[PDB]
Amino acid sequence: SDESLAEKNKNKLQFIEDVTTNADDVQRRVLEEILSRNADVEYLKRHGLEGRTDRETFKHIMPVVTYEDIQPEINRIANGDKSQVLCSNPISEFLTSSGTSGGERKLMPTIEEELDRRSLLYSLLMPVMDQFVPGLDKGKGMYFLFIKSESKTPGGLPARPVLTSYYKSSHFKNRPYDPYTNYTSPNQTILCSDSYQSMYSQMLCGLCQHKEVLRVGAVFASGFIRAIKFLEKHWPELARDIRTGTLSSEITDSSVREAVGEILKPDPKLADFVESECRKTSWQGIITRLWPNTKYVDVIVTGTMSQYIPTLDYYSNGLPLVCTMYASSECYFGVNLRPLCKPSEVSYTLIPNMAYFEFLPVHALTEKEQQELVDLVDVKLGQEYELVVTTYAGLYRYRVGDVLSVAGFKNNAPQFSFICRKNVVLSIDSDKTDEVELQNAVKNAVTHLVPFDASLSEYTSYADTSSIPGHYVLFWELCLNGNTPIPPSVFEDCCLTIEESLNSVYRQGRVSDKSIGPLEIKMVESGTFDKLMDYAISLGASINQYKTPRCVKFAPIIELLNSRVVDSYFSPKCPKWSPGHKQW
Ligand SMILES: Nc1ncnc2c1ncn2[C@@H]1O[C@H](COP(=O)(O)O)[C@@H](O)[C@H]1O
Ligand SMILES: N[C@@H](CC(=O)O)C(=O)O
Repeated sequence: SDESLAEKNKNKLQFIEDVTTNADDVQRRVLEEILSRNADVEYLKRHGLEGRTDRETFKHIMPVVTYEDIQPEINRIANGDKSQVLCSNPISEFLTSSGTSGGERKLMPTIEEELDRRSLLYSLLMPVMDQFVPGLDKGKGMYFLFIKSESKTPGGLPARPVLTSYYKSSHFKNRPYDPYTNYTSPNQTILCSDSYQSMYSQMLCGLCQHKEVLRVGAVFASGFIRAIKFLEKHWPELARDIRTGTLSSEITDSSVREAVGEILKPDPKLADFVESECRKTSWQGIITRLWPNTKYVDVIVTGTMSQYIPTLDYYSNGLPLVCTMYASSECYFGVNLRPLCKPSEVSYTLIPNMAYFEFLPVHALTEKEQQELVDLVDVKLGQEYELVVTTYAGLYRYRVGDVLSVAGFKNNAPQFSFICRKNVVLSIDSDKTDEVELQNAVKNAVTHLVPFDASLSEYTSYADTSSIPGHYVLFWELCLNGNTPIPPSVFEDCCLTIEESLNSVYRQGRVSDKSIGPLEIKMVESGTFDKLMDYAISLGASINQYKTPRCVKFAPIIELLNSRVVDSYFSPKCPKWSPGHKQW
């Protein structure tokens, strides 16, 4: 009912007013519920909390921790320990973060109840959007949503990404009819494990229902960009399927054929229209030509995903880019209460019911620093902080690694601009390669130069999004001391050795999802890195302190390096990758 839908949106917005006005009390309540329910868990008992639930004692007694500090407990649960180690409720599965430890996905513990809080945060998005963009219940959203590979821990618990867990749960698969969660993609196309068949069937269904589409997107800008490239490579086949009403024989999955069969019908006029738009040389504005009622593009373009804004604006002819929420494997965090703001102005209001949030000011932690972490309501405007979380699933004062800046307040709840996940230097899609992983990968690769009496004088890197999929680029300046020229096969083996030493999310991107392309090494002229040092010296840097940065994001410096390239080489094949931790 239209009236019941209006009342539901009003009650969700009233909830936002209530919890942002009473933010500190909700924060205190959440911590009290976590600490009383888990009072008898081994982790709290061994730290001497003795069933105490007050914030003051919690901050004084409990250490602020990294993943590595609690990895013994996590691995014990992963290996079959069913006792109350971190949580009183049984750990239902591990949500495998894109963030890594030892080059492997971090295993974030979860409990079945956490799905309720993920659904609560999702339930706030459309009531917020509907204030600014009315009438979205009268059509469909064309979202490209994907499941990823799954594995089992040695103790039998599933280990899978948070979104794969969510789409496979009854909270999504058997969700009730909501005209605001009415998507062009049937559940069976999303839950298809074959990524090619999932993408093809979702793109075909999106085209079949094109006039009903009022918004388009994916969780990541990179994912949506990949869907547009898929249409670029497969539109003649997709239009043929529309014209004939027969689904491509390459879609062998029976659940996908059945779901597509309910949408796909012979439509030569639509096939003519799809072909006429896709055949055009320029794909500028192709989203608004095929999906003409699209109001906005809904994709995360904050953080590293901001690198995709020009590509998205090109395909959409400048439609609004909407960043709706901020979340992780360990905890769903907040919502953008200004979804029509510019990408550079996005701030996320953390919802105080999700977890107990603390903030480390940023300008090994001392006892004073740990005890004096700033509470959610006490953060200061314009100041930067590291996010620290205490969840219902066994994380106590866990450092997420995200650096946030206070942009403003919604009643007493702060609104944060996302700055960065600490130490991440390269990212194309969900891959988050840090400086240590890259350095060690380059160090493994340069061993191939040693038999040629050659060495790597200097290097840097950048995330190249000029191709789809995007790829990592390393700039190398070589020092040759021998008489045997280095052949291209050796540089190609350097490319592959780098890839083999990068983390499992990067290798998964190459092997499983095809979300990252082959890594490239670009050899630069001699004196190129000394020319970069001359820029730094002109801007105040000393010769005795300057270090060539491991990574560069600033376009004019990438252009400078790109102008000095002598030759380039690519990894000739994918690196190795298999689901789960190698240890298992
Ligand atoms: N809206 C967002 N904007 C920027 N970065 C985000 C956003 N949502 C998630 N992330 C990043 O992704 C991390 C979670 O990755 P994962 O655990 O793989 O879901 C967060 O801690 C952030 O570093
Ligand atoms: N967290 C995201 C990305 C990833 O883990 O690779 C997902 O659940 O799909």
